Amino acid sequence: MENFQKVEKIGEGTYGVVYKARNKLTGEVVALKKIRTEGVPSTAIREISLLKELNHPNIVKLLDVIHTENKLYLVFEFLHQDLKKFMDASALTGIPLPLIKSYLFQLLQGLAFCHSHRVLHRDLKPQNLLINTEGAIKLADFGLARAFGVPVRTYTHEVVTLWYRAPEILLGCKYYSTAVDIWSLGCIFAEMVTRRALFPGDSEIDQLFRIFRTLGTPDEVVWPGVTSMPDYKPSFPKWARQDFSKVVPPLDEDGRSLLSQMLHYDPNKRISAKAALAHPFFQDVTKPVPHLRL
Ligand SMILES: NC(=O)c1cc([N+](=O)[O-])c(N2CCOCC2)cc1NCc1cnc(N)nc1
Repeated sequence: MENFQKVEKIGEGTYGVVYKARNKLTGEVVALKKIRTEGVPSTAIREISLLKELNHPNIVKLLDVIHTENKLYLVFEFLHQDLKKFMDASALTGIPLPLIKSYLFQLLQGLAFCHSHRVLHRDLKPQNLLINTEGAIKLADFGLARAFGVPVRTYTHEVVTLWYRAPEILLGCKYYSTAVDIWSLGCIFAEMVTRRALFPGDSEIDQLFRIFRTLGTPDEVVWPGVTSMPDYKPSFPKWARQDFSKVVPPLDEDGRSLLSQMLHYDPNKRISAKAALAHPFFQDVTKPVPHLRL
């Protein structure tokens, strides 16, 4: 804009370009997101504005919402790195378990907070989990999906990833629950441990079938109501469930136990963020600092 000197393009967001910028008047450095098209839904602005009050140490702070000139800009707290990039950079040796645990623990605290205020993310992924040199990790873009919806392609035509999508969404459920975020976080947890995406689908059916091939094709015993879902087909192949010891080796039993609860098929059975914070996996949790080269 005019009150902000663009320092650099941080990246291409799912809704528009994102710039690192300096507030010319207060000198603060922030992240500036330009969102998408003929006027901007007034319903969206009321909803987004509401998010300015959703403040927590593990949630990227929304500093301002600007509509003027009939364009939509969101100003956010700035963090130097995202988890996707950090994982790529840690691929050779992997992120130390104490750091994975600390990150998961903080992420769950952030989810527990938003969920307690009835705000869902809906599109969690490594790219929107931001980290700093102090060992903190924060969730970015909470609540935006509800306001703008999640597109197939971003403004740049890039394909939005389906890797972290909960199965109830893939099966066509119209109503999402907080459980969809726990699923996504479980997939990210598995990816930090193994250094390979858990379910890297490249289409909705491929994503769904990758889940089925690992966790078993769901049925009425494990997921009451599943055969009645909108996109469920009796013709889906029936795959047997695999053992977790084979899915996220060499994670220990506390870790495997927690992950299994975060990946339950039935959204109602899936562990809540609050209950996950009490899981024995976090008994020895600590707050290490990452080796961050900026
Ligand atoms: N709020 C923020 O500070 C922030 C926002 C977004 N965003 O609004 O999307 C973002 N993206 C994540 C990857 O997709 C591109 C944009 C990254 C951010 N920060 C970490 C970071 C800073 N610089 C560089 N080069 N890479 C990462």
